[PDB]
Amino acid sequence: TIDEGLYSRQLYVLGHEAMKQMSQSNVLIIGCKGLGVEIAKNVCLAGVKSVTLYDPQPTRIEDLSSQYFLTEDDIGVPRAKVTVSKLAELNQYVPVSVVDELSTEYLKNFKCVVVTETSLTKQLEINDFTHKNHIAYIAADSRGLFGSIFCDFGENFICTDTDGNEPLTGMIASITDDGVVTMLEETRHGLENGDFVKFTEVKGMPGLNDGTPRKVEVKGPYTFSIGSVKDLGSAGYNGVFTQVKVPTKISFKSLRESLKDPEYVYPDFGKMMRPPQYHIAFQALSAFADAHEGSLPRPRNDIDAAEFFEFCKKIASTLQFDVELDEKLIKEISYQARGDLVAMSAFLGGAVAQEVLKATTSKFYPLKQYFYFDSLESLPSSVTISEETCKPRGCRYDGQIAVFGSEFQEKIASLSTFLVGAGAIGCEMLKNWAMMGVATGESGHISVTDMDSIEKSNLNRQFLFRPRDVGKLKSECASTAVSIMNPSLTGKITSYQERVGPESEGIFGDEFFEKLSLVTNALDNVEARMYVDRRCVFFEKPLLESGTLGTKGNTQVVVPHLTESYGSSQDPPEKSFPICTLKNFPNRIEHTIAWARDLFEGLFKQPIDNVNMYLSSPNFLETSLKTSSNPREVLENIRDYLVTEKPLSFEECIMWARLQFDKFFNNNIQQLLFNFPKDSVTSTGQPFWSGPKRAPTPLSFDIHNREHFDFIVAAASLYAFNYGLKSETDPAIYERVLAGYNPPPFAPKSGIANKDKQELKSIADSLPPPSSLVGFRLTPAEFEKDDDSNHHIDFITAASNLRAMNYDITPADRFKTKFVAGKIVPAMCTSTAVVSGLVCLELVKLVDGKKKIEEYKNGFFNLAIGLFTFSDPIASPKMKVNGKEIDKIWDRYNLPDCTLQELIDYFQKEEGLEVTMLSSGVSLLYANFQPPKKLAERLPLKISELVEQITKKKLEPFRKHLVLEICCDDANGEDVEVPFICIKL
Amino acid sequence: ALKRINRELADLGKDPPSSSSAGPVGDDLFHWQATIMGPADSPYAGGVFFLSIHFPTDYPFKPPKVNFTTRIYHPNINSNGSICLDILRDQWSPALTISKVLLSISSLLTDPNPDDPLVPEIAHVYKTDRSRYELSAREWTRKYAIG
Ligand SMILES: Nc1ncnc2c1ncn2[C@@H]1O[C@H](COP(=O)(O)OP(=O)(O)OP(=O)(O)O)[C@@H](O)[C@H]1O
Ligand SMILES: [Mg+2]
Ligand SMILES: [Mg+2]
Repeated sequence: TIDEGLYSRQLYVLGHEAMKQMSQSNVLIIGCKGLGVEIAKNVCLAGVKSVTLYDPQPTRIEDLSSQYFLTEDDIGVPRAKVTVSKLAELNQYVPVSVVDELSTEYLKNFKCVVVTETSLTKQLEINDFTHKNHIAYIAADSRGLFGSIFCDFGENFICTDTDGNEPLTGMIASITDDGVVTMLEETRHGLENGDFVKFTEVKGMPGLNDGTPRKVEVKGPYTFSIGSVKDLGSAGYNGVFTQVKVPTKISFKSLRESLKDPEYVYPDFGKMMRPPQYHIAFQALSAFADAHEGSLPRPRNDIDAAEFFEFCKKIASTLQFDVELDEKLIKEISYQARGDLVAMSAFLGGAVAQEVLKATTSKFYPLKQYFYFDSLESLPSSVTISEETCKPRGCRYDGQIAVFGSEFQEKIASLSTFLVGAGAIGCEMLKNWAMMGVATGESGHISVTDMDSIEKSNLNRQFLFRPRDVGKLKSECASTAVSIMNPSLTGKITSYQERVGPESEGIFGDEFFEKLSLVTNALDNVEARMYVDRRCVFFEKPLLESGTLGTKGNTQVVVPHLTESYGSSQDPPEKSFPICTLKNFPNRIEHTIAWARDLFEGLFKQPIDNVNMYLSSPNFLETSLKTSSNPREVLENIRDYLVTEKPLSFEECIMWARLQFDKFFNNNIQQLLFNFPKDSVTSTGQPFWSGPKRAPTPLSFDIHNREHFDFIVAAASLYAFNYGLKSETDPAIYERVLAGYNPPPFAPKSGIANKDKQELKSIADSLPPPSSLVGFRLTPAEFEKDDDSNHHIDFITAASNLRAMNYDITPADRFKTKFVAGKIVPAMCTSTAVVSGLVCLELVKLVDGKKKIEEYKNGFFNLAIGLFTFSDPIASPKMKVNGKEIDKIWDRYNLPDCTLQELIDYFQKEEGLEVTMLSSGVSLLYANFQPPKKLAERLPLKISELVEQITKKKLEPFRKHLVLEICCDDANGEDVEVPFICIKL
Repeated sequence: ALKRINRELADLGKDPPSSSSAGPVGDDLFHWQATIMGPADSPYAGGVFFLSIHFPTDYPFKPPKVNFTTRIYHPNINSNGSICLDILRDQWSPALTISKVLLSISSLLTDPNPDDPLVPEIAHVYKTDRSRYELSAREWTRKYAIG
């Protein structure tokens, strides 16, 4: 019943059972400020059964510092009543309500209770009831640059998945009678001691196929032991083992009991003595609020700081905490008590929403129990922060001014950023910039570029879009939405529809890139990331990269002249299977899926393109005869798709589908078995179909079978679409037409003048002339996974399952086929929120212009296990050139537009280096091993003229520089690396 | 990338491979037209085979793409010229020169590997009727690999 057209990406993270259990849970949220609204948004997008809000406090202006569903026309109205209407639109399956008053018994109606902006006494009163009634209780708090999370899911929490990883599966070479199991060649199982596994498709030991879990004894990186298997058999040949995961019982402690003896979670290992400080500090904040009618300490006030420290001392004495309080840090917590940032709110909202999903679905390992976080390194130091500058000014930025001050607000308001991409991270980044007030001054500006269009599956984690916006450009919708959120950004945002790449240099040129202040990436492919990194390196602009994958996320910051660039780090490459494995000898479902995709492309895409090009290009045949690798194949495809096998109705399409079934699942296997019989042996006497090779078996077409019928339907529908006919789905027509089919006789064949040319000429003279068919075009089938009515994934699944039946491989359903064929990347809204929060916390460091490399942090996190880590950026490598210090990445040579000979002489004289190779991009301009005549012809030419002559392409009018890569040798003959040359045209 | 390619090209220039001659197409450093000479003690004796080499962007951290152009009757080479070679898929390391790859391809030409073929019919003919395989290889290398 799960709408897989909307939760497509989330299901690959959670699953069908997890979401089905999640759609039956009620969540109550107390407090509707920035953190509360963020949690509510993430929960609503997640897909819980319902959400209830409770916040009777009337709105104030400063509450807009992080609440993006509030407007200045709502001042004086309770926050819940003005937030419910805007929250109800995020998801149509998640009703949102508001309760006027909250009685304790009412809490029995919900599955999870989230508490924010609530005093300690009320939290204790609520928890004393939600603990003994087995209701999950999550309490969050955000004070300035500090945050706290507390989780309590009862004393008998049952966790099914504890790490978020899929069960470990592997293919077995053989199993002895002593329980020793070995993987295939050079394959590591990766199991640990004490795990449980089950065996399937094991030959010789059918008893082990039941699935009863067995103990695992790791005997090595490639072998392990399971015990005694004497009774069931003596030896097992082949098979697949799958890990079995057992539930874990986690027992939480109530808030009242855990106040005295807390259990901490450390978000960073460089500072592990702080959480004991924050535990006292937050309780002191609550006590101070209770002692002054709920009013937190004023920003940067010394008297309130002293009183807060007295309260901290009293609390520490009362609770028998043997910890020496840190006056500086505690008073810092006091100063930023009234702060309210959107980056901290986004980070904690993502974390708490993930905790809510953990509580509802009984999946992943939750926080146990306290999580205290701080980003105090983001506090500016180049401006004046004091009581005079941090006082509120009666504006919507008070929650930020109380932390950073008015001067830093002016610094933020004059930014000129550039956001690449408008995905989920792009939407969150734009929201954060709108809330922070980025580029709201006279000299500020924002630019966002993206060339994709909104789809239904994107609405699950991109909250700036609506179902009515499907099909429109992302950048325009995002800019309009964020202008609505913050009216001051009206006219300060420019949205492009251009793909960032080599062809867009006419728009994103030197003039555009010389006015920016920073560049933020929200992309999803490595190529565009590398290109943007190179452009930033050339123009010396700070860059902010951020990526997500399911529940994992990372953020990196690149600073000019300080840290290394994005391209300095290399990631593991994608895995490509051997051609011989896909063509003849598959052994996994991925191989069959790849083969099915190739079959789809070669059946419904390439012949159509050849036919269309023949009917468009006047001289296609002659060029194809002497250019194409298989001109005979092209001619046969044209003949088959024009004359020989041109359908006239749907019955002929069904006949062709049956013919292709026989041709690809019955005859090719027969030929392969004829070439390599099942009893054949290698040159060494070993059996052939052994180990990584499985003996196939031809398929006989049984109409009553489901897979055969599915393949026939899909192939007939795709062929009819190619010829623009009308497809049908009733089984009656298929059964009737396929009943009267006579399979042509087939037998394997051993093989054994200008006749070939005359054969080609016979094919050619049979082709109808191009002029006879004018305006007749065939529609190629462009693969589209996201559409469910185009018969693409259905055909791929059917073909993959049929080939798996050929080679006795376990078939996969349409879910896994769609996941594999489409290269779908799992994604979550919570991960997006967290990465946006981290990026925006680094942005305030970038604005302040911090110089030391110890003040920046690259972040990594995994929400399936509650892991957060931060490490300093890697410094840019240095080098010695002519006895001088040179930065390897952020240095260049600036030279005029001189002749090649003058350039060589300059390098010989000024740098004392001999130039041995000079290239411009992918063209070799000059080399020391070229013949003298060519050099003498090229030496007296200017660099621009030389480049134009070599590349056979005139320089564009907007071109203003040339980047030259030069390899030069020293006087002794030793190669020395030098930075690139920036020729100024 | 570019520096490594230039180093390899200079090394090829200094030492003539005799049996091989690789060089960039036109002036593009990411497209080479390599030449291989048929081994003497092989059915492909007296034949010249031209190969297309495309270097990846992340070279040498990724293996190059090598495709035959002259038609060859070999068990491990199909009609499109694709090569079933170990040092081009997983055994590639950022230490092997293009001369090493050309030598490996020459060795593969010297003696095929029918145990794990790419064109089953050719491998079957090789394993069953060796003389017919020799005749077919000589006919193909005379029709296509000469002139
Ligand atoms: N070279 C590029 N220049 C500009 N924008 C780009 C470039 N490459 C990708 N993008 C944009 O980056 C965004 C990537 O976001 P995301 O991956 O979340 O969305 P998607 O790819 O459309 O969705 P999904 O992966 O869930 O099918 C998309 O808007 C894509 O258009
Ligand atoms: Mg898209
Ligand atoms: Mg994407």
